[PDB]
Amino acid sequence: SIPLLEYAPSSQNQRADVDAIIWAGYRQIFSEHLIIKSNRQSFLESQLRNRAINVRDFIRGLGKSEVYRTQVADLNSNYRLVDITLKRFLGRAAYNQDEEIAWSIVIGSQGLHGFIDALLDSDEYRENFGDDIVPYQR
Amino acid sequence: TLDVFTKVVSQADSRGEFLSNEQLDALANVVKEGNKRLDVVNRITSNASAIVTNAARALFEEQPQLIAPGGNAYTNRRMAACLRDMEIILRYVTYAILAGDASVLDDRCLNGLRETYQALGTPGSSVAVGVQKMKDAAVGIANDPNGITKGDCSQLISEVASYFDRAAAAVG
Amino acid sequence: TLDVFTKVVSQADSRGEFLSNEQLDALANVVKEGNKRLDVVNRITSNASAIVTNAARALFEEQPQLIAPGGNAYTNRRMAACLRDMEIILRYVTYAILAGDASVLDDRCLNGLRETYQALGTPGSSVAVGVQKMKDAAVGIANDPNGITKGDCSQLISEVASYFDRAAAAVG
Amino acid sequence: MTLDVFTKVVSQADSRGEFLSNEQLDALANVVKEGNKRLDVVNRITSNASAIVTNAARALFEEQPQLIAPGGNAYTNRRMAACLRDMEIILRYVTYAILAGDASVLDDRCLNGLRETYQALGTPGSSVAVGVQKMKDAAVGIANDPNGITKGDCSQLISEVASYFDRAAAAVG
Amino acid sequence: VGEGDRVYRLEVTGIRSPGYPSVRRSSTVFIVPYERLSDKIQQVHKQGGKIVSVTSA
Amino acid sequence: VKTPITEAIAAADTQGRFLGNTELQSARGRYERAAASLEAARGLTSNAQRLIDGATQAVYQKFPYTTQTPGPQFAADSRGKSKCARDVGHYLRIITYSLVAGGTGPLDEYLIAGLAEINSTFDLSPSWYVEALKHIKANHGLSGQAANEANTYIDYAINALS
Amino acid sequence: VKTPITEAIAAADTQGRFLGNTELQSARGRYERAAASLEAARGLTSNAQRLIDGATQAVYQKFPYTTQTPGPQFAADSRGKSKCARDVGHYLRIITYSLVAGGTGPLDEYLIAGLAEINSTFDLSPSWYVEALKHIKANHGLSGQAANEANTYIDYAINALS
Amino acid sequence: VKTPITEAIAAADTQGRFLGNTELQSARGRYERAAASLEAARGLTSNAQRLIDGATQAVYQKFPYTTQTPGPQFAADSRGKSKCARDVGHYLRIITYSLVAGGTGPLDEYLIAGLAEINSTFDLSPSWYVEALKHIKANHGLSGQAANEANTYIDYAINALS
Amino acid sequence: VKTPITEAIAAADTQGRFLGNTELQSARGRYERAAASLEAARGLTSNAQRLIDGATQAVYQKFPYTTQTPGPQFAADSRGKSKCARDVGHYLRIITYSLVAGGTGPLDEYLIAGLAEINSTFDLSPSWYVEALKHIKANHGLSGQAANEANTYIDYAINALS
Ligand SMILES: CCC1=C(C)/C(=C/C2=NC(=C\c3[nH]c(/C=C4\NC(=O)[C@H](C)[C@H]4CC)c(C)c3CCC(=O)O)/C(CCC(=O)O)=C2C)NC1=O
Ligand SMILES: CCC1=C(C)/C(=C/C2=NC(=C\c3[nH]c(/C=C4\NC(=O)[C@H](C)[C@H]4CC)c(C)c3CCC(=O)O)/C(CCC(=O)O)=C2C)NC1=O
Ligand SMILES: CCC1=C(C)/C(=C/C2=NC(=C\c3[nH]c(/C=C4\NC(=O)[C@H](C)[C@H]4CC)c(C)c3CCC(=O)O)/C(CCC(=O)O)=C2C)NC1=O
Ligand SMILES: CCC1=C(C)/C(=C/C2=NC(=C\c3[nH]c(/C=C4\NC(=O)[C@H](C)[C@H]4CC)c(C)c3CCC(=O)O)/C(CCC(=O)O)=C2C)NC1=O
Ligand SMILES: CCC1=C(C)/C(=C/C2=NC(=C\c3[nH]c(/C=C4\NC(=O)[C@H](C)[C@H]4CC)c(C)c3CCC(=O)O)/C(CCC(=O)O)=C2C)NC1=O
Ligand SMILES: CCC1=C(C)/C(=C/C2=NC(=C\c3[nH]c(/C=C4\NC(=O)[C@H](C)[C@H]4CC)c(C)c3CCC(=O)O)/C(CCC(=O)O)=C2C)NC1=O
Ligand SMILES: CCC1=C(C)/C(=C/C2=NC(=C\c3[nH]c(/C=C4\NC(=O)[C@H](C)[C@H]4CC)c(C)c3CCC(=O)O)/C(CCC(=O)O)=C2C)NC1=O
Ligand SMILES: CCC1=C(C)/C(=C/C2=NC(=C\c3[nH]c(/C=C4\NC(=O)[C@H](C)[C@H]4CC)c(C)c3CCC(=O)O)/C(CCC(=O)O)=C2C)NC1=O
Ligand SMILES: CCC1=C(C)/C(=C/C2=NC(=C\c3[nH]c(/C=C4\NC(=O)[C@H](C)[C@H]4CC)c(C)c3CCC(=O)O)/C(CCC(=O)O)=C2C)NC1=O
Ligand SMILES: CCC1=C(C)/C(=C/C2=NC(=C\c3[nH]c(/C=C4\NC(=O)[C@H](C)[C@H]4CC)c(C)c3CCC(=O)O)/C(CCC(=O)O)=C2C)NC1=O
Ligand SMILES: CCC1=C(C)/C(=C/C2=NC(=C\c3[nH]c(/C=C4\NC(=O)[C@H](C)[C@H]4CC)c(C)c3CCC(=O)O)/C(CCC(=O)O)=C2C)NC1=O
Repeated sequence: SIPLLEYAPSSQNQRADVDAIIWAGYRQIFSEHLIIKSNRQSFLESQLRNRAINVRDFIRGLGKSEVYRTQVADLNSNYRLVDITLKRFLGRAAYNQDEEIAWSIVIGSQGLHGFIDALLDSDEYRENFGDDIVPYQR
Repeated sequence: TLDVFTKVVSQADSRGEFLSNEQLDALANVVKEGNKRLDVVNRITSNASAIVTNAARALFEEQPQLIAPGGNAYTNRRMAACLRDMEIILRYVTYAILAGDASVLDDRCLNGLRETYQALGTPGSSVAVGVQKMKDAAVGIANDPNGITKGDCSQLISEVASYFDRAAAAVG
Repeated sequence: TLDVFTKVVSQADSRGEFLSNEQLDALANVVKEGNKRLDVVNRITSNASAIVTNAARALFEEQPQLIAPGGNAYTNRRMAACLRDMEIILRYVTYAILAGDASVLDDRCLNGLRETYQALGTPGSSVAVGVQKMKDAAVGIANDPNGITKGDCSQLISEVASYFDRAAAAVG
Repeated sequence: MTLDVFTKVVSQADSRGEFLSNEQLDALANVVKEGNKRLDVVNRITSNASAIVTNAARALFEEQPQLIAPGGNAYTNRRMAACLRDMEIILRYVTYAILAGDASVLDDRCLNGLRETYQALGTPGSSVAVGVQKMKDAAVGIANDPNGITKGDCSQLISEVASYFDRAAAAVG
Repeated sequence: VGEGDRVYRLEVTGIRSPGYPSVRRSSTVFIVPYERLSDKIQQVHKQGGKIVSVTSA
Repeated sequence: VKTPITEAIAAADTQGRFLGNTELQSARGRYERAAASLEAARGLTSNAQRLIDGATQAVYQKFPYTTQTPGPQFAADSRGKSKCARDVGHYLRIITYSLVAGGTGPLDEYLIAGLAEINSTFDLSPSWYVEALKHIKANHGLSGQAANEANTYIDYAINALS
Repeated sequence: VKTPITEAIAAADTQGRFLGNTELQSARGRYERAAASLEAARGLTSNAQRLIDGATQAVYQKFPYTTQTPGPQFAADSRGKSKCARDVGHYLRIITYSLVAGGTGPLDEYLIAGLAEINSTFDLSPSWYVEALKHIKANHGLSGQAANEANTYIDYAINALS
Repeated sequence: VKTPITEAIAAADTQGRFLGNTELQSARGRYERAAASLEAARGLTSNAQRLIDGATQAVYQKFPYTTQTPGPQFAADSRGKSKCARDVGHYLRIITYSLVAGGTGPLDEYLIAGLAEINSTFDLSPSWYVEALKHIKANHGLSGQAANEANTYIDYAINALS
Repeated sequence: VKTPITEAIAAADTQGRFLGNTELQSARGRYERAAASLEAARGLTSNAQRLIDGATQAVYQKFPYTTQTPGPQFAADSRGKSKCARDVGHYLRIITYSLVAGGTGPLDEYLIAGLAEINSTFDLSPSWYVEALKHIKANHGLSGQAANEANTYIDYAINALS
């Protein structure tokens, strides 16, 4: 509800095909080992092949997936999770330490699911990657 | 996220033995006292919004420079900031009494709390004067018997107040 | 996502009246018949993987060109494709028996499934020959008179089989 | 897209590829001359912006009273806050149109796909334009009243302030 | 990815943006559910494409 | 919409797995409270007309200026008092709706969603409605565990008001 | 990790709201079944050593080649039979763990997570372990509703195997 | 924070380009407007003490029950009346702050941000503060174009209240 | 019996005159008092089993000798404790009677007439029921409105015992 507190941004340097795309989405978020056998979801794979669900929409499911929550959300601290969340979708470590902290309080109020939805909504994130393109390092 | 049921599994996995019979007699008392635990939880959440402002009638009246010009609770967004997360203490303390173990609370609510509270500039010690004022009002509601069958939930009252004392220790 | 409890609310909201006493006597039978739903539901999910391959062999043994070279179940990811969503029929039929109303079934297996099955080129009618073979095995397990206690599950069995017939009608 | 009075007389002048004529500059000189009135007038709409919406909602719902009665699409409370969430967005973009002076910023937001959602959702589309007219009856009543302001004819702005509401009612109904 | 099944199909005509990298194909449908439809129509209009049809599903 | 049977589904659906015993545990648990929750629905439906006019004249007691001040928002003339029993009578409907659903869903979707937006625009102070609901939770005459049951959802509407 | 008390928390935490009666109702259901679930834990813990060697010699019956073929994977060597009672004895631990937790969580996190990766690499056929678990669910000697209780989680490990 | 000089910067910064002549025009506008805006600041600062006690006794007129009803929230005893002149005296500060800034920024960041959250919790009805601000905009005695200048920001706080 | 309706009747009877406006104003004082009182009786009838369990256990903890001393008058045997819940179960009827009647009529006619007459004979100490009613006075759960009217009848019975 309330507008985000203004945080300073540190200067940064950064500032078969179908099957591969699914793997790429999985790879950035799960770092290879996590996909395993259990983490993979049949419905998400079907939607991409089906194309009913957009890639931007596809990632949200992975971000909000139960397997992801147990592995990262539960174990890690809220502040760490905000920093942790940034690498996979944004692809960039947060420039300002204070900014990361500001994000964490918001994450707690809306939950893990709430924070992920917010990242997609932000103008910088959509513009940087695009709906069609899988998230990549910046 | 751990429990009373799951934490007595997790150390029992680390030693790799079957669960003993006196651990199951321990958990049988946890089930037995479960009904009492549920009743206490519902009274806190039903009086959840009434606690926070009644703590804010004393959190700001006792240290009155905080809302006076200059204090960190002065302007209106800043004032709504220490009601947006005065309740998050109650949002996770009630999760701790539900789970029955403070491991849920430690991971999110207090893990990074004492670091932001010197990065922002807010008085960290001026939080734990009023979280104690929440505990004085929380155990007053949870113990009072109104339209309830007589029962003894004293053990919960002391370790309900232990969750507030853990909530005040890692901020101060 | 609707229920038996929530759908008798939703039409009662559209007429804007209080819930009548004979609707509450109807829901009191739903709570009374509630235990039976769980027993039926747990037996299906515990034999969930055993149904699909047993249902599956008949599905391919009766129409044997499908796995023979040329059919749409021929190659190996194509074969794993009609086991990756033979179970999704069981994934949502078990959601329908849990909710007690087929309104959660018709958004996932019945909504756009007949559209993909034409564009894809996979036969649509060759699904509903084997979803009937699932229903022949599902109500055989749910109605088996083994263990628990003898009771009347006939009402549940007939409208458990009604969910499979709705699952076969919108594909064929 | 976003156009103006200043920029639209550029954009057709680019399509013909000629220099701007002197009678177009005499036209724009009247726009600068009549320009000050629009700002003062438009400040009156935004200062009475929240007072218009509920006073339109004292008649948008009182005239068609089944809408908030059980069954109507303005019945429950988030549904009711939904037609105050975007009753003001009409005023949010009509005031952008009077500021720009041309309705080309109005037709991308309130007029573009609005008639498509209003049959996808199930809301009565014609029951919007009964009350956007009730906004226009209150908007030009405030913008014309001369209170503590020097008096000059404001007729050109008022007639075509009401033309923006009529365009806002035509593409919904 | 919508808490409930309330999905409306959207058809945009002509999307102007960086046209090779950002929007490689215009005139395509976007399948957004009920919760973000407020947000989605503001996203389309920022590029400048106009909606044709909005069909539920 | 939010229901313990629904919450078992939407948890297991986002995980793409079947119904485990952990989703299926709740359904068994729900029936036992649903047996005492339907007791609370008949207690409010039968005493419905006593409770509405018991409430809308209790709010006139603590706020006597609401019948005196001439405003569209205030209940000065008969049209406000006609909209008085409509609004307070809408509350006992949704409270009885969330009783038989077992969850706060119908309360969350019909009543309290966007309530801060509407009370700011029409200047309806939320201190009025919380005074009526305190009269309902003390005068429904319900007893036993069913008296606890209506007392949660009334108090849940109280906290969402303030 | 997955528990009906945890599933009430993680549902209510991602919404950012308090514990409603719908999360609280779920907890109530768990207790009725947790009284009969701890009955199933003592039935397996007391008969633990009979059930392991009852199982690891039942799999040798249906698969006699597993004690004969010389391979690292095979249990024909004593070292395999030492790793036989380790592996099957690991199963009864996690089954008893998921009994007292009430959910499939400890079964989901300790046993079946990544089981398709490990059985492909070491060539351990999953038809072996499902044959031992069918021996356990028929020979635990449990009765009543507790006999249903162990029978779900054993069969839940069966479906995750295949 | 929101200022016409700031709004020229944040528009040109997100594009990554220099200050064009279009960014400059917004800044140019402020100087002519800002000459008449500082006229409105001295008109409110010099008449500050007349306007506060002129306002906090005008709200007691239209709402006589606010001095009579005993509650922490109401201004029954002297402690409420001490917090009366604090709160209404806070409004004339931020109105004078947003006058000299030229934008609504200090009004947007100090006063109205999260005002719906605070007035619901402490039950302060926003109809009280809008009655004081109507007294200020009619009794400041300002004339000319400066009388228009204070009249926007007062009315901007009115719309954010309701 | 005594009722402020019949108090107006029996007063006008002895003078032999019609019901003037003197006796008529005593009626509407009884009428609008019932709204508070009727609710005040509903708070006791719903909590019937709570208070007679609460007051009986409060007597034993206050006077620990009354459970141990051998005698018919005491509560050593089972039929004493059976006569314990009968007596305080008989008090709560008349309080609900005298709240509904709106006067001290049923307290006069059914309880306190000859109440000090019997307690000298059966050596029942009146301070037993003083502490019994004082538990009901603190634990009835009704606050304000009818409860204040309701409480007086508890205190009117205490002064009749002493
Ligand atoms: C807005 C604040 C800001 C700054 C300043 C910034 C700088 C920045 N400078 C970079 C590289 C670089 N910067 C230079 C700069 C220089 N070489 C010289 O000899 C000169 C002394 C000097 C410039 C005056 C060079 C040569 C590279 C490329 C180095 C390499 O690739 O090895 C890079 C990595 C590549 C890239 O441009 O993305 C970043 C991010 N980023 C920011 O966000
Ligand atoms: C889930 C557990 C959790 C908690 C509790 C938490 C607190 C927390 N409070 C913060 C700020 C704040 N905290 C407060 C609270 C206070 N300051 C005062 O003046 C009062 C004395 C006191 C309240 C009693 C305020 C007013 C801010 C905003 C300060 C700023 O923006 O600089 C911040 C940094 C910015 C933010 O995102 O909002 C965090 C991370 N974060 C967490 O993840
Ligand atoms: C999740 C929804 C839910 C709730 C809320 C719930 C509460 C609940 N509390 C109960 C009992 C009880 N609850 C209490 C609690 C207390 N007594 C005191 O004097 C203490 C101050 C306080 C604890 C601090 C007591 C003493 C009992 C007696 C019966 C028992 O042991 O369960 C029971 C027993 C069965 C019944 O009352 O019908 C219920 C239902 N059950 C549910 O299904
Ligand atoms: C009779 C034996 C048989 C079966 C079983 C069969 C199934 C089957 N389902 C397919 C596709 C599919 N099936 C689904 C189904 C779903 N996805 C979801 O997320 C929903 C929950 C669910 C419907 C409720 C989808 C989405 C596709 C994508 C491809 C297509 O449109 O066909 C395809 C396309 C070709 C392939 O996969 O190789 C096959 C083979 N084909 C056969 O010959
Ligand atoms: C063959 C036809 C048939 C069926 C289907 C049947 C089921 C059945 N399940 C019962 C009980 C029950 N069934 C369950 C099952 C469960 N509860 C949960 O929460 C779990 C998730 C789930 C197991 C996974 C429970 C808990 C009971 C309680 C009573 C008992 O122990 O039998 C009973 C007891 C008698 C009755 O309900 O009237 C019946 C009849 N009886 C029959 O004659
Ligand atoms: C900026 C251009 C723009 C507009 C206007 C817009 C409107 C819009 N109106 C919506 C719903 C709605 N809008 C209304 C409006 C009304 N109900 C009535 O009876 C009245 C006639 C009317 C209010 C004056 C209602 C009731 C809904 C919700 C209906 C439902 O969900 O069942 C939704 C659905 C989801 C959401 O709001 O987030 C959108 C996206 N979106 C846009 O991008
Ligand atoms: C009731 C019908 C009516 C209207 C609408 C009206 C407006 C109006 N505004 C005027 C002036 C003006 N109006 C403004 C207003 C503003 N300038 C800014 O930059 C600010 C943003 C804004 C105030 C927020 C200004 C600055 C002037 C300059 C002349 C003057 O002081 O009157 C004048 C002076 C005479 C003229 O322009 O011919 C008129 C006529 N007169 C009427 O009879
Ligand atoms: C590899 C497959 C592929 C193609 C081909 C492709 C083409 C392509 N050309 C575009 C635009 C355009 N393409 C043209 C092309 C021409 N106009 C003329 O008059 C000439 C005769 C002609 C060049 C010879 C123009 C003028 C535009 C801009 C249209 C506009 O801005 O409205 C756009 C969108 C606007 C943009 O971002 O620039 C696309 C997607 N995109 C793809 O992904
Ligand atoms: C289904 C659940 C539901 C409820 C309860 C509800 C209430 C509700 N009451 C309203 C107005 C109102 N509400 C009241 C009621 C009161 N004001 C008083 O003076 C009394 C103190 C009090 C009654 C006891 C009145 C008189 C109005 C008209 C106020 C106005 O028009 O400004 C409004 C705004 C205008 C409207 O459509 O009529 C809503 C949305 N809406 C809902 O969707
Ligand atoms: C805590 C839960 C848990 C279990 C149960 C588990 C089993 C497990 N058993 C393994 C191998 C093995 N498993 C067996 C067991 C058998 N093979 C046979 O021939 C018999 C039929 C059968 C026993 C009845 C043997 C003999 C090996 C060694 C095979 C090899 O080294 O290739 C391996 C791979 C290598 C290893 O670390 O030892 C795993 C991961 N791991 C786990 O984390
Ligand atoms: C810097 C901008 C700023 C303002 C203006 C502000 C107001 C403000 N006034 C408050 C209370 C109050 N506000 C008032 C004022 C009034 N009540 C009445 O009865 C009168 C009608 C009215 C004055 C005309 C009173 C009496 C209280 C104390 C109420 C209570 O303690 O419950 C509170 C909550 C408790 C507090 O800290 O004192 C805030 C946050 N806070 C801010 O940060």
